Amino acid sequence: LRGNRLECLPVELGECPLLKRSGLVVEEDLFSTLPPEVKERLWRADKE
Amino acid sequence: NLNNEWTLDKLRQRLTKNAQDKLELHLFMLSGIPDTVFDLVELEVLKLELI
Repeated sequence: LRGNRLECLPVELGECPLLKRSGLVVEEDLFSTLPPEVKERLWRADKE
Repeated sequence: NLNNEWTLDKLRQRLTKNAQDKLELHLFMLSGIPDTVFDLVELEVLKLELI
């Protein structure tokens, strides 16, 4: 989703069984607007 | 001498993020473009000023 005119992200984005850091390509400014829990779960899935 | 002086590691460390949050390299008043610059496959924006 890089380059889009997105101002917010869905709070249900974290409900993806198979999605890693590489699977989402977005600019970092709008990558933090989502709740911290789903971001931290995504990072937890990035261990291996 | 520009290629030897501007090694790949120095440009890699000099890589920055632009407003659109992507890798950008700024070359200002350099005598030319080092050949090590074109080894930065991760570069997305190339800025050349007064070359």
